[PDB]
Amino acid sequence: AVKKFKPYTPSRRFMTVADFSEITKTEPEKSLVKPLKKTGGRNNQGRITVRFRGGGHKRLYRIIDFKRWDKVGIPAKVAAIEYDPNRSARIALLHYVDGEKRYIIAPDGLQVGQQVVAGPDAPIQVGNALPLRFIPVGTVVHAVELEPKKGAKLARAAGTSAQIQGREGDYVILRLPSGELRKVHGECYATVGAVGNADHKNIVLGKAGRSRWLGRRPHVRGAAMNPVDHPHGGGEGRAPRGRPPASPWGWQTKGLKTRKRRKPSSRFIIARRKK
Amino acid sequence: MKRTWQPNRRKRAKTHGFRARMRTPGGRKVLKRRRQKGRWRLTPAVRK
RNA sequence: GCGGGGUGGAGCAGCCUGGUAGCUCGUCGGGCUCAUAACCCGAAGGUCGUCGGUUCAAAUCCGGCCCCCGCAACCA
RNA sequence: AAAAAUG
RNA sequence: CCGAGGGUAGGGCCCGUGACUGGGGCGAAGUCGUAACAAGGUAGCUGUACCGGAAGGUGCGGCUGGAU
RNA sequence: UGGGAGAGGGUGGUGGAAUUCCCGGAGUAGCGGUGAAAUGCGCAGAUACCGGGAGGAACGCCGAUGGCGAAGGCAGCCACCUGGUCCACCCGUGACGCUGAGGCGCGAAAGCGUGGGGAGCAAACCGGAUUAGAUACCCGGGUAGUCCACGCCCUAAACG
RNA sequence: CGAUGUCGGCUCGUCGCAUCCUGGGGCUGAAGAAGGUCCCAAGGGUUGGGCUGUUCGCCCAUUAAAGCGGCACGCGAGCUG
RNA sequence: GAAUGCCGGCAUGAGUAACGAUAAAGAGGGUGAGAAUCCCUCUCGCCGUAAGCCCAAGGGUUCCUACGCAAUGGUCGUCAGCGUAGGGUUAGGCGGGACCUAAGGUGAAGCCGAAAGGCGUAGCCGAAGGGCAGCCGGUUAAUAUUCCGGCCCUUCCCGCAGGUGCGAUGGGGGGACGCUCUAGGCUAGGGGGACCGGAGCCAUGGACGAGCCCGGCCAGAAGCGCAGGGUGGGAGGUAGGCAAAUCCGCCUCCCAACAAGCUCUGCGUGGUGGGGAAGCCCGGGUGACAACCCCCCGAAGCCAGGGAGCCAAGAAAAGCCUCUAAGCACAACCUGCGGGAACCCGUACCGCAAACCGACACAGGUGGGCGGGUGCAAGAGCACUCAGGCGCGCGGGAGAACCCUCGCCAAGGAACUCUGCAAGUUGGCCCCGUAACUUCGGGAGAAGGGGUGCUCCCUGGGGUGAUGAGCCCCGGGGAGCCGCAGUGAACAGGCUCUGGCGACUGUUUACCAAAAACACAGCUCUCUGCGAACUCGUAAGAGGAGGUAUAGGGAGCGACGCUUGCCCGGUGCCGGAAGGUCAAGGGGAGGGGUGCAAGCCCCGAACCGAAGCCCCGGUGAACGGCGGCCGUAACUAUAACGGUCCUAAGGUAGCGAAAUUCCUUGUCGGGUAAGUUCCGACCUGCACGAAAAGCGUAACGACCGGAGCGCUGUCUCGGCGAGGGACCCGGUGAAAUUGAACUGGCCGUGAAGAUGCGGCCUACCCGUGGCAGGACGAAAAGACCCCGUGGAGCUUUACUGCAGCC
RNA sequence: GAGCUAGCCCUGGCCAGGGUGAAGCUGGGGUGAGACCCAGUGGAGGCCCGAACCGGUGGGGGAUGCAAACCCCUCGGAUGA
RNA sequence: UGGUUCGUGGAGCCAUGGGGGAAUCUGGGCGGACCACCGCCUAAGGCUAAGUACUCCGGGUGACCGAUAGCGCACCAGUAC
Ligand SMILES: [Mg+2]
Ligand SMILES: [Mg+2]
Ligand SMILES: [Mg+2]
Ligand SMILES: [Mg+2]
Ligand SMILES: [Mg+2]
Ligand SMILES: [Mg+2]
Ligand SMILES: [Mg+2]
Ligand SMILES: [Mg+2]
Ligand SMILES: [Mg+2]
Ligand SMILES: [Mg+2]
Ligand SMILES: [Mg+2]
Ligand SMILES: [Mg+2]
Ligand SMILES: [Mg+2]
Ligand SMILES: [Mg+2]
Ligand SMILES: [Mg+2]
Ligand SMILES: [Mg+2]
Ligand SMILES: [Mg+2]
Ligand SMILES: [Mg+2]
Ligand SMILES: [Mg+2]
Ligand SMILES: [Mg+2]
Ligand SMILES: [Mg+2]
Ligand SMILES: [Mg+2]
Ligand SMILES: [Mg+2]
Ligand SMILES: [Mg+2]
Ligand SMILES: [Mg+2]
Ligand SMILES: [Mg+2]
Ligand SMILES: [Mg+2]
Ligand SMILES: [Mg+2]
Ligand SMILES: [Mg+2]
Ligand SMILES: [Mg+2]
Ligand SMILES: [Mg+2]
Ligand SMILES: [Mg+2]
Ligand SMILES: [Mg+2]
Ligand SMILES: [Mg+2]
Ligand SMILES: [Mg+2]
Ligand SMILES: [Mg+2]
Ligand SMILES: [Mg+2]
Ligand SMILES: [Mg+2]
Ligand SMILES: [Mg+2]
Ligand SMILES: [Mg+2]
Ligand SMILES: [Mg+2]
Ligand SMILES: [Mg+2]
Ligand SMILES: [Mg+2]
Ligand SMILES: [Mg+2]
Ligand SMILES: [Mg+2]
Ligand SMILES: [Mg+2]
Ligand SMILES: [Mg+2]
Ligand SMILES: [Mg+2]
Ligand SMILES: [Mg+2]
Ligand SMILES: [Mg+2]
Ligand SMILES: [Mg+2]
Ligand SMILES: [Mg+2]
Ligand SMILES: [Mg+2]
Ligand SMILES: [Mg+2]
Ligand SMILES: [Mg+2]
Ligand SMILES: [Mg+2]
Ligand SMILES: [Mg+2]
Ligand SMILES: [Mg+2]
Ligand SMILES: [Mg+2]
Ligand SMILES: [Mg+2]
Ligand SMILES: [Mg+2]
Ligand SMILES: [Mg+2]
Ligand SMILES: [Mg+2]
Ligand SMILES: [Mg+2]
Ligand SMILES: [Mg+2]
Ligand SMILES: [Mg+2]
Ligand SMILES: [Mg+2]
Ligand SMILES: [Mg+2]
Ligand SMILES: [Mg+2]
Ligand SMILES: [Mg+2]
Ligand SMILES: [Mg+2]
Ligand SMILES: [Mg+2]
Ligand SMILES: [Mg+2]
Ligand SMILES: [Mg+2]
Ligand SMILES: [Mg+2]
Ligand SMILES: [Mg+2]
Ligand SMILES: [Mg+2]
Ligand SMILES: [Mg+2]
Ligand SMILES: [Mg+2]
Ligand SMILES: [Mg+2]
Ligand SMILES: [Mg+2]
Ligand SMILES: [Mg+2]
Ligand SMILES: [Mg+2]
Ligand SMILES: [Mg+2]
Ligand SMILES: [Mg+2]
Ligand SMILES: [Mg+2]
Ligand SMILES: [Mg+2]
Ligand SMILES: [Mg+2]
Ligand SMILES: [Mg+2]
Ligand SMILES: [Mg+2]
Ligand SMILES: [Mg+2]
Ligand SMILES: [Mg+2]
Ligand SMILES: [Mg+2]
Ligand SMILES: [Mg+2]
Ligand SMILES: [Mg+2]
Ligand SMILES: [Mg+2]
Ligand SMILES: [Mg+2]
Ligand SMILES: [Mg+2]
Ligand SMILES: [Mg+2]
Ligand SMILES: [Mg+2]
Ligand SMILES: [Mg+2]
Ligand SMILES: [Mg+2]
Ligand SMILES: [Mg+2]
Ligand SMILES: [Mg+2]
Ligand SMILES: [Mg+2]
Ligand SMILES: [Mg+2]
Ligand SMILES: [Mg+2]
Ligand SMILES: [Mg+2]
Ligand SMILES: [Mg+2]
Ligand SMILES: [Mg+2]
Ligand SMILES: [Mg+2]
Ligand SMILES: [Mg+2]
Ligand SMILES: [Mg+2]
Ligand SMILES: [Mg+2]
Ligand SMILES: [Mg+2]
Ligand SMILES: [Mg+2]
Ligand SMILES: [Mg+2]
Ligand SMILES: [Mg+2]
Ligand SMILES: [Mg+2]
Ligand SMILES: [Mg+2]
Ligand SMILES: [Mg+2]
Ligand SMILES: [Mg+2]
Ligand SMILES: [Mg+2]
Ligand SMILES: [Mg+2]
Ligand SMILES: [Mg+2]
Ligand SMILES: [Mg+2]
Ligand SMILES: [Mg+2]
Ligand SMILES: [Mg+2]
Ligand SMILES: [Mg+2]
Ligand SMILES: [Mg+2]
Ligand SMILES: [Mg+2]
Ligand SMILES: [Mg+2]
Ligand SMILES: [Mg+2]
Ligand SMILES: [Mg+2]
Ligand SMILES: [Mg+2]
Ligand SMILES: [Mg+2]
Ligand SMILES: [Mg+2]
Ligand SMILES: [Mg+2]
Ligand SMILES: [Mg+2]
Ligand SMILES: [Mg+2]
Ligand SMILES: [Mg+2]
Ligand SMILES: [Mg+2]
Ligand SMILES: [Mg+2]
Ligand SMILES: [Mg+2]
Ligand SMILES: [Mg+2]
Ligand SMILES: [Mg+2]
Ligand SMILES: [Mg+2]
Ligand SMILES: [Mg+2]
Ligand SMILES: [Mg+2]
Ligand SMILES: [Mg+2]
Ligand SMILES: [Mg+2]
Ligand SMILES: [Mg+2]
Ligand SMILES: [Mg+2]
Ligand SMILES: [Mg+2]
Ligand SMILES: [Mg+2]
Ligand SMILES: [Mg+2]
Ligand SMILES: [Mg+2]
Ligand SMILES: [Mg+2]
Ligand SMILES: [Mg+2]
Ligand SMILES: [Mg+2]
Ligand SMILES: [Mg+2]
Ligand SMILES: [Mg+2]
Ligand SMILES: [Mg+2]
Ligand SMILES: [Mg+2]
Ligand SMILES: [Mg+2]
Ligand SMILES: [Mg+2]
Ligand SMILES: [Mg+2]
Ligand SMILES: [Mg+2]
Ligand SMILES: [Mg+2]
Ligand SMILES: [Mg+2]
Ligand SMILES: [Mg+2]
Ligand SMILES: [Mg+2]
Ligand SMILES: [Mg+2]
Ligand SMILES: [Mg+2]
Ligand SMILES: [Mg+2]
Ligand SMILES: [Mg+2]
Ligand SMILES: [Mg+2]
Ligand SMILES: [Mg+2]
Ligand SMILES: [Mg+2]
Ligand SMILES: [Mg+2]
Ligand SMILES: [Mg+2]
Ligand SMILES: [Mg+2]
Ligand SMILES: [Mg+2]
Ligand SMILES: [Mg+2]
Ligand SMILES: [Mg+2]
Ligand SMILES: [Mg+2]
Ligand SMILES: [Mg+2]
Ligand SMILES: [Mg+2]
Ligand SMILES: [Mg+2]
Ligand SMILES: [Mg+2]
Ligand SMILES: [Mg+2]
Ligand SMILES: [Mg+2]
Ligand SMILES: [Mg+2]
Ligand SMILES: [Mg+2]
Ligand SMILES: [Mg+2]
Repeated sequence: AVKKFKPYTPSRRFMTVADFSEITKTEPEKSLVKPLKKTGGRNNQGRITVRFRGGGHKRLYRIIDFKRWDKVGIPAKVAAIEYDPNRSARIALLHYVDGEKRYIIAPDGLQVGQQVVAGPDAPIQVGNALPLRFIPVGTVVHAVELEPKKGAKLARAAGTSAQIQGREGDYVILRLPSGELRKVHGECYATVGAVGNADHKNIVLGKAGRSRWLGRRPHVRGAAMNPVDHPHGGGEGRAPRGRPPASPWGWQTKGLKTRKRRKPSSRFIIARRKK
Repeated sequence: MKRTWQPNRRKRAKTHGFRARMRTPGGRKVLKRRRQKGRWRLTPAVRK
């Protein structure tokens, strides 16, 4: 339900922002937050490893529970749904009957004040998390442990989800948001349903400002630089690439497969990503 | 206009200071070179 | 200044490796039609831009001249 | 289950 | 004070006009094709859409004002 | 008031047949196609036949000169929400009606916007044949579209 | 080439005669007026705009005429750029 | 004797330029050997969101006093930031440390690396962040929130009394936070007062006045009051907060809920203590028993952790509180009272500058706070001015040219010129009114007009208060007065029409380019399933990311609208268990060396053998590419058609003498009296063209063209005037350059442009102010050009390598 | 050697005054219900005018300068990248 | 792969990162591929003075310098700057 703006300023013409409908709580839980260290694309060496990042608004990291087998069979009420600046998805506050409170990523259609629980015997209901082998085939699921007891690694982005296409031995077969077909071990926990805020991709930024607010510094094309800086650079006037389009380090950027060939995970990949 | 030298007593003593010197094999050699030359001051002075 | 070309009426192979000029259309004569085209059967026409040389022999190899395209003519 | 223009 | 009117400024409508351009109308006998009237030799038409030297061809859907 | 019929509409769910693709087995010199061919496909193992999988679309027989709606239009099956309409009884209100310039809404197909989806078919396109030519009719491929959601476009041989 | 600043314009001029004007003539297919061609002559004069960086040139409006060239394509230790 | 040689010295220019802002000076009186420059007084000018005052950084005795003037000061010098000597910086409460943490750094554990060393959880360091107890007044030549005076406050130790399960580096709470707007109530600060206190004053026509002028406060414990912040209370259950736990969290019940209460601030009052002017008299004394009150304006500051709204979603740790564990309950903690203790370092001075950064007493640069009054709509804007601080460390004359900066101008009004460069015009507020086109906001302050001062009368409402007066804040109508002109000075847009480019605000070549370049949202391709891909690193380790395909890297295009055609032959990438090729290695037909020999040793064919390559296909929002000649229509002209050679395929839409058009000022039209530019068209596009995007587009632009109005010294075409220089005298006194000089013109000659040679002419010796033709004038061993088997940056299907990858 | 310059991280500070008036909200109208319209309140914005502050467009002066990048007039952004 | 004069050369010997991996004297290495003969020497543990190298320091001596020379410094120098 994205909102628009009258074009009273030429940047505000196309700008769009999220409705914030589902958000019930304006401030996070103090006990579950810790400071997010802003890297600026620079590692411990101090060198820039990822270009053109930094300068965004300040953020406090909100701890998420990606391992709901932590608290098996202990139900919890959906206390509230809050906004997390650290990821695309909204998050939901859980007040366990155990008293302990935790954040989990907010799936679509999760309504405040409803029981959620984790365990092999948990009812198939939006928000409950089960090991894959005990989840009916074909259901929508997210927050999938890639391997057992290593934390949810898949389907965490806004609106994403994974489907179940069948079982084979200990493993179950998932359709990942990329379309890839991946054998995942049955004991891997996962949260049923799809991730909330599915209108995230329709947010039109509007102006360069919101690129900076999010911490994404300006990205300067290659053909605008010089020979010393980039392969495409140089040339009198404007000029095409005159060579296979290549990254600043030389490896071509037009359909060059980079995944390591002999990677052992190849055995567990059924079908390369779609489209 | 703003020139090159904008003195700072903390920066000076942490950058060219004696304890800064001893921490790097180069800086150690810096002192060893100056002592052999016989300079009266092995490190820029500052009052703190 | 450098490069390529000129051959039946048109457009092109043959020139590189000398001896024999070929392909499509067109033109002509004759067939089908009421008649035209289409289609079928036959036929005619080129001394190879020009001149000179080499050679037993020049469209063909080598020189000069004419013309037709094409490229270059930069540092000041 | 229709090869083929025009005067 | 009002005031014919004169001056300055900005608008409204109408008419004439213009390099050029758009199709259109007619003009005894030009050029190229043959789409329609016979099942016109691919049934025709139509709304729309894309394409084509041109009439028109094709796609989705519709009418019979289509023959056998 | 009491009952009947119907592809009338909207949401959710669901079944089998077939096509295409992927994997497995088995098998070998062609398959495909046309008026007849050729492009295409096939020893790098196709077609034909078996088993398994994924996915989209459309609902065979019933089925009709049939039924429903104001029109455009609507067809597998299950449920839920809901409009229109006919018969019966003669109960109730007592002319409360008919048409309807504007106005508002619905409105096949194609088309458009943003996302989704994409098997089959298929404008534009490429190629093969026919031909004087063939930017066609026919064959081989093939993208938008056709499909879902929301929002536009509102045209017609929307015709009885 | 251990530097001779390179177009054009402005400013300031000065010189040459193969004279555009004015002055003095010969001839004329010179009736007059007005021209045509050559000869003598450099004292003075030789306009203002449009376009273009322009020189040059074209065009508008005049004019007795709207001359051609030299002086490092005069002149940047004078300027513009 | 030369090397634009090296070091040093002294000349030349030259008594010439300059003396570092045009804010400005004059006189008198001291002192002194000497005075425009030192001191005192009066007069004058300049800043006053400073050029004033207070902090921080930096500087390091420059502060105060006395005695001095050789040098430092752009002159002088008695003076000074200079020289000599003496003196000067006082803290439990200000700042920092004995507290805490952030980036980052260091780093028991642990990991890595030939060595050196590189990482790294905890821990530790790390501050202008958090936490923390002092305000006013006096006093010194110089220090003060530091000494002193008054009134307050903190911690530590010991002792006592009261209360309680005391106890921590362990649990929890709190600390604890963004941006924009903002209520209420105070304070700072400000304005007026016929009220209060005051030394005086009556001028020159008037005024003994409700006159003039000065001043009318500061801090302050408990208590009190006003204004706010914060926090619900009890009981039960508990499996969570890595032990425990009454605490916290979670559930259930009970009472309370804009409250109240309890708690914390802010302000007012408050015992009391200080301050307290003009003027006059010689920093002090009086003024003075000083007075110390009322009204209004009023914050961005305080209450504060207030309130609402919003997307980008907004530090950590300690102090503080609570919970309990060992331990221990003779204790220990908390509260109160009493007595005792309370350490280190900084305090001077400058501090928008003469003491800092700029080689200088340099027109530049330097973070935070206060920054008064009146008027102009407001304001930190402009002008004037208080407190306070200065006239910028050479002057005095003269009144030429010329330059700077500024003012005015007849008639003409872009004729100037590459261009209206520059300078004019316009200018603030109120009101009327306002076009195409558009993405409906805009364009728009479009354009274009009118009003604007002062006085008398009448009159609406608001704030404060009380509802009124007073003071204050917004207006309305009428009647009049003066001037050339009423935002009467200063600050304060010229406008319009039409093109190219780019969507837009933005960014850059610090120091000649601010653009049409970059960036930007937005589109497409493409890579990556997680120990991701990519990057940095030898590695360990990081970033990516405590992210997970609605995410992340890479590439091009660059809002939005309408669109993006054809070619996969070559190159790139992607796909393809066949075949071909293929190194090590396996294999060992078969030969060789040698030994008498068992043996030892070497060569060695077919065949088995990965990637890669060949080969088959795919692929354009991947690199790229998108034809020639010839004929033909009932005038001509041109070809809708046709013929033909070739290519992987032959440029579609749209545009087009363009930021691209050579021939070119193509041709026609517009505009102009005249238009190589500009605008509209035509199309034979030398050589546009569809994501190095194609065509357009409202708005935007210190971008770049063309036009018009308005106004002008731009120009015809110059003139006058002002000030700072230039000139003269006194003081101080450089420079690059320079073979030496006694350095004229012409006509020739000469290495081909002569003061220097020949001939001829002219010309007494030496300067001062000016002008720039020459000395091939100065400056820089030409940067264009070639030369060197000179160098460097960059490119690829140049050569050979290396990382990396297979 | 990052005390100049460039980028980022941590923690603080700064931006007078005025103008325009998005969404939302309340009221009214409207319809079967809605969309929607009107006035009020509201105070959004890489919005407008313009000091500080950050810049450095055009012109002039300066050129052994006050200055190895300054001065004057003018000009851009100034709640945001 | 390194070392040696030895740059793959007929390339041993010494040393060694990888692989495979003996024997204890009838064992084992070398004499420049390799074979036989003939000789030499006993690897995979360690220590060892003197002879040799240098001159901050002390002295002696110069067909060494004599204040631009001689160390950068004869002097309050690695100072002033
Ligand atoms: Mg939401
Ligand atoms: Mg680090
Ligand atoms: Mg480091
Ligand atoms: Mg980010
Ligand atoms: Mg670099
Ligand atoms: Mg490169
Ligand atoms: Mg390039
Ligand atoms: Mg370039
Ligand atoms: Mg180019
Ligand atoms: Mg790679
Ligand atoms: Mg795996
Ligand atoms: Mg600055
Ligand atoms: Mg310096
Ligand atoms: Mg600084
Ligand atoms: Mg410091
Ligand atoms: Mg360091
Ligand atoms: Mg010493
Ligand atoms: Mg021919
Ligand atoms: Mg040939
Ligand atoms: Mg023949
Ligand atoms: Mg014939
Ligand atoms: Mg011959
Ligand atoms: Mg022959
Ligand atoms: Mg060149
Ligand atoms: Mg015909
Ligand atoms: Mg009138
Ligand atoms: Mg009138
Ligand atoms: Mg027909
Ligand atoms: Mg077609
Ligand atoms: Mg019916
Ligand atoms: Mg009745
Ligand atoms: Mg009706
Ligand atoms: Mg449709
Ligand atoms: Mg669509
Ligand atoms: Mg098909
Ligand atoms: Mg429709
Ligand atoms: Mg010279
Ligand atoms: Mg010279
Ligand atoms: Mg003569
Ligand atoms: Mg003569
Ligand atoms: Mg004459
Ligand atoms: Mg006559
Ligand atoms: Mg006559
Ligand atoms: Mg004359
Ligand atoms: Mg003359
Ligand atoms: Mg003109
Ligand atoms: Mg010309
Ligand atoms: Mg005459
Ligand atoms: Mg010449
Ligand atoms: Mg010339
Ligand atoms: Mg010249
Ligand atoms: Mg010059
Ligand atoms: Mg000269
Ligand atoms: Mg120029
Ligand atoms: Mg210029
Ligand atoms: Mg002298
Ligand atoms: Mg002189
Ligand atoms: Mg002079
Ligand atoms: Mg002078
Ligand atoms: Mg001045
Ligand atoms: Mg005096
Ligand atoms: Mg001062
Ligand atoms: Mg002093
Ligand atoms: Mg004295
Ligand atoms: Mg002195
Ligand atoms: Mg002196
Ligand atoms: Mg004290
Ligand atoms: Mg400490
Ligand atoms: Mg610490
Ligand atoms: Mg260690
Ligand atoms: Mg370290
Ligand atoms: Mg602090
Ligand atoms: Mg303190
Ligand atoms: Mg005090
Ligand atoms: Mg003092
Ligand atoms: Mg005291
Ligand atoms: Mg306790
Ligand atoms: Mg208030
Ligand atoms: Mg006031
Ligand atoms: Mg008295
Ligand atoms: Mg009197
Ligand atoms: Mg309670
Ligand atoms: Mg518990
Ligand atoms: Mg516990
Ligand atoms: Mg008080
Ligand atoms: Mg009190
Ligand atoms: Mg007294
Ligand atoms: Mg506050
Ligand atoms: Mg709070
Ligand atoms: Mg708040
Ligand atoms: Mg409150
Ligand atoms: Mg916000
Ligand atoms: Mg927050
Ligand atoms: Mg700590
Ligand atoms: Mg015990
Ligand atoms: Mg002090
Ligand atoms: Mg300041
Ligand atoms: Mg001073
Ligand atoms: Mg100084
Ligand atoms: Mg001075
Ligand atoms: Mg200064
Ligand atoms: Mg400043
Ligand atoms: Mg202020
Ligand atoms: Mg103020
Ligand atoms: Mg003021
Ligand atoms: Mg006034
Ligand atoms: Mg004002
Ligand atoms: Mg001012
Ligand atoms: Mg005039
Ligand atoms: Mg006049
Ligand atoms: Mg005029
Ligand atoms: Mg004009
Ligand atoms: Mg002119
Ligand atoms: Mg110009
Ligand atoms: Mg101007
Ligand atoms: Mg108009
Ligand atoms: Mg408007
Ligand atoms: Mg405009
Ligand atoms: Mg106006
Ligand atoms: Mg007056
Ligand atoms: Mg008040
Ligand atoms: Mg009142
Ligand atoms: Mg009068
Ligand atoms: Mg003004
Ligand atoms: Mg203005
Ligand atoms: Mg105008
Ligand atoms: Mg721009
Ligand atoms: Mg801009
Ligand atoms: Mg620059
Ligand atoms: Mg530079
Ligand atoms: Mg500039
Ligand atoms: Mg690496
Ligand atoms: Mg990592
Ligand atoms: Mg991406
Ligand atoms: Mg671009
Ligand atoms: Mg573009
Ligand atoms: Mg394309
Ligand atoms: Mg290819
Ligand atoms: Mg291919
Ligand atoms: Mg082998
Ligand atoms: Mg072998
Ligand atoms: Mg292979
Ligand atoms: Mg190509
Ligand atoms: Mg003809
Ligand atoms: Mg097209
Ligand atoms: Mg085409
Ligand atoms: Mg033209
Ligand atoms: Mg005309
Ligand atoms: Mg131009
Ligand atoms: Mg044009
Ligand atoms: Mg033409
Ligand atoms: Mg182009
Ligand atoms: Mg392209
Ligand atoms: Mg365009
Ligand atoms: Mg448009
Ligand atoms: Mg435009
Ligand atoms: Mg213009
Ligand atoms: Mg112009
Ligand atoms: Mg003038
Ligand atoms: Mg004067
Ligand atoms: Mg003489
Ligand atoms: Mg001569
Ligand atoms: Mg002589
Ligand atoms: Mg001269
Ligand atoms: Mg001069
Ligand atoms: Mg040279
Ligand atoms: Mg250069
Ligand atoms: Mg820095
Ligand atoms: Mg306002
Ligand atoms: Mg306004
Ligand atoms: Mg609201
Ligand atoms: Mg308001
Ligand atoms: Mg703005
Ligand atoms: Mg305004
Ligand atoms: Mg502004
Ligand atoms: Mg301020
Ligand atoms: Mg800048
Ligand atoms: Mg400037
Ligand atoms: Mg200048
Ligand atoms: Mg300069
Ligand atoms: Mg400004
Ligand atoms: Mg910001
Ligand atoms: Mg070797
Ligand atoms: Mg032996
Ligand atoms: Mg042996
Ligand atoms: Mg041996
Ligand atoms: Mg041994
Ligand atoms: Mg030894
Ligand atoms: Mg001697
Ligand atoms: Mg001697
Ligand atoms: Mg001597
Ligand atoms: Mg010496
Ligand atoms: Mg010595
Ligand atoms: Mg000594
Ligand atoms: Mg010594």
